[PDB]
Amino acid sequence: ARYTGPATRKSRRLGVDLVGGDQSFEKRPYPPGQHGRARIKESEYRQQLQEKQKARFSYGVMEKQFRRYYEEANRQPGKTGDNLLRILESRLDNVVYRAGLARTRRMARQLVSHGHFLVNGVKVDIPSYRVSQYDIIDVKEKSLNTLPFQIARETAGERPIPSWLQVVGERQRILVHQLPERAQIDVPLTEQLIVELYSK
Amino acid sequence: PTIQQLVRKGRRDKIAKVKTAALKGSPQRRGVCTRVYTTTPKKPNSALRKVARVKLTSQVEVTAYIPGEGHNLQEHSMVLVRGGRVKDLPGVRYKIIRGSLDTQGVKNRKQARSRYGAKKEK
Amino acid sequence: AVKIKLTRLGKIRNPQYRIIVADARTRRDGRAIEVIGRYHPKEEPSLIQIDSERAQYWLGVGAQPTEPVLALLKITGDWQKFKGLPGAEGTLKVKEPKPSKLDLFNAALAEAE
Amino acid sequence: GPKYTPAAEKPRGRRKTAIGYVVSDKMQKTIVVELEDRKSHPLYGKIIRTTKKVKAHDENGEAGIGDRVSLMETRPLSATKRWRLVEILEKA
Amino acid sequence: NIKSQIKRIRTNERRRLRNQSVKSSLRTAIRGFREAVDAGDKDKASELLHATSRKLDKAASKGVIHPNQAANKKSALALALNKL
RNA sequence: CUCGAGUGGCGAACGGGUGAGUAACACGUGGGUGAUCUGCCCUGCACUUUGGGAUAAGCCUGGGAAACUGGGUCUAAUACCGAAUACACCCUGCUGGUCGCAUGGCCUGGUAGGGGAAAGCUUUUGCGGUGUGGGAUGGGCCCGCGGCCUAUCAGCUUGUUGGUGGGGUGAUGGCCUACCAAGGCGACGACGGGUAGCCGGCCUGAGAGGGUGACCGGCCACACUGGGACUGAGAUACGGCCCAGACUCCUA
RNA sequence: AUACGUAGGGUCCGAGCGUUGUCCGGAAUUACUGGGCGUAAAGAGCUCGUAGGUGGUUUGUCGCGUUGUUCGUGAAAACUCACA
Repeated sequence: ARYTGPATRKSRRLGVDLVGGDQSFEKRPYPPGQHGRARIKESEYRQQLQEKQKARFSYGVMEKQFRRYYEEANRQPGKTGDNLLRILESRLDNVVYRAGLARTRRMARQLVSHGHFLVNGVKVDIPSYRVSQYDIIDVKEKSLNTLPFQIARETAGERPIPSWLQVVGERQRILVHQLPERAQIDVPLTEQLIVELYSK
Repeated sequence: PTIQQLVRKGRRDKIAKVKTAALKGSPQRRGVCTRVYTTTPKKPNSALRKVARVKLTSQVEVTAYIPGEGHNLQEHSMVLVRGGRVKDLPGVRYKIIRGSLDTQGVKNRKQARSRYGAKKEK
Repeated sequence: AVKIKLTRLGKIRNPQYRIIVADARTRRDGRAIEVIGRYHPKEEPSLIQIDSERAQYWLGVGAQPTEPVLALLKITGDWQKFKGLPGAEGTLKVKEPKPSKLDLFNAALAEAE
Repeated sequence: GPKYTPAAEKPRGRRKTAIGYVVSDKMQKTIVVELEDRKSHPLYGKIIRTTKKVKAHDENGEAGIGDRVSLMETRPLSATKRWRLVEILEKA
Repeated sequence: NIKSQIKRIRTNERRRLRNQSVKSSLRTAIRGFREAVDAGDKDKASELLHATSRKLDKAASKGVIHPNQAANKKSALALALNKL
């Protein structure tokens, strides 16, 4: 369903920006706890586990929903590494986040929790919703007039909208065009390790 | 190796190498425990481990271990025996679940908190 | 004897039906000799798609549609062919036209710019 | 219409017919015939070749030991005799 | 166990009880024809075959014996006459 | 009007259950039955003529603890029993033509002899009856082939095999039966012991392979146990029956 | 005692989370794919030969095995592809 913990501790443990601008994680880059300073018994096991945990904790996705992502990626005709990154870049909250309309992944998580978004005319309170190409996207007025959402929409100096997403008016219409391409995603650390580990 | 001789006979696996013998491959059975006398583990692992012999409902007489520190079971007890593997003891391949039919969970167990029948601390 | 039947399919709240031809002594979901149609009360137009000439044959040899199956036949006008009393005509309604997959985004782009 | 309405011919035949060798032409109106098979093994691939002792009816006693004959199956003509000796082409 | 069909019980008892006498009579007629044929008398055999071809055909038209059993018996008795 | 009880149809053998049994043409995959049946639906033609006996119900009387049960009288019919026309059909005798898979198949062959039915209610959308010709679908039988283990299971076999003639069956067929003959089955594993319903499938495995027959589907077997019989188009007849035991219940 | 037990403190999962029971693979640990038998498991003490398998060079036939082809065929769901 949904996780509980914040992102700073996981950022420190996995040693990567999970908030994106976590002041406290770069304050304490070592893993949390009395022995984040203490050196770890290094293993490629740890490398792959850290990679998958970064992937899970970056987007707000959670483990059981993540495993079926790999499985369906492997079922896809293309190489599993490509398909997994494509589909993880194909989530409803991900689609609305990359448009710069949500300041956090948890922003979009709680937004789809509340029901502040609309795809093709149908309201989907389900973050696990899949948004296809050429989908019509809109934002409801009750959230539109809300003050922090007004800040998010009007101060949208956040990360730029990728070429496969297009906010095309004041209605926050994200007229999606194509799939998230490998040459266009600009993804964090790759996922070939996940494919090789899960395939065994 | 003489393909025709294969047609004559051959190609069987070696041996099942069975593990569980309570009955029915039961995820657990229940029965009456007795002979709860403590015996000795292996010499390098010098200690003493509390065990018992349980006649399960499966009509077989097996040897079960009593995990944890404290025990609640005594003679004529409805103990639930599960399969186990104790290399520390000779011929002991069973345990009794704590926080279950008869044996109360191990007192104040907190590192496991699911095993040893230690319920949630309020 | 022989009867043309409606058999149930789909999940719980939304019913669907296949128009089959079968013996009475079977159950509702036995071996269909031939699937000759399909119908769904759940969908808007109760849309029906029927193999026509096989139904013509089976009516000829003496297939006896079930009461709602016969109702569906009339809803098609098929019973107006084997019996042919007024002649066969399109009697069933249809799903509304509805836009396409591409024209939706075409209109969205036109509205946007 | 006509009082009498006709029927069909139900194209019929092809009763199993095979070449065998008469081997036990011993009992009255009775022969025993054998057949050959050559079948690839399901697992290994060593084509095995086996036989079968069918019992055939000879109303005429034409056959004899070790004759290359042909047989078509009939209706069951007795308890284990279901073959008709036709198209005889070798004796001895 | 008793359920709303003892009427069927009585109906079947009646139906299987009439056929008892019917079959006894027909079998007695057939055995009589047998003594006629074995005795070597052809006129008595011909008349008994005629009467039985009437009787068993009636019984087959009635609900006592399947149509083809009657035809089988008719042919058998007819040949028994034809050769005596 | 309505409808209990009653006669009489029809339905009830399907629809649901279980996997005990079964190692078997049981199932699946492909074919034959020239050796075959089908109430119900569809479709041709022809007929439906006519006479008579009985009963439930209804009512009276009688025995039995009950279970239940007898006698007397009456009851109508699409109920039953006499009989008549059928030739569309069947059986026989002969015989013409024709295709052959040998028995044989086709011409409702012909011929001649013989034989075989039915119904009322109801005005009411009318429903209904008989016989045959055909459809349809449901079937019944036989066979190719596929799929447990175990000689610390190698001989088994006399209605077993073949023929004959019959009885019987829907049809073939030691199916059964009288005679004749002695065959027939196996190391390509009989006959035995144990084991098990089986398949579409499902799951693992890269694949092969391996394990399962949950549920959803396809068939089969079985419905206190064991023997027997019934009917109907159709019966291991689960909520049909009798008989021999078990168990249980009631018991005059 | 970072292995026990206790605390934080960390890992991960989450209305789940671990334990037991069973099957497949990993096992090539039945080796057809895909094993070996001097010393590690494995050549009977040695002969012949029934069954069986098994085959020299060359001529013609048959096309059973074998392959090529057309069609009937393998219910639906199965499972997958594609659409809703």
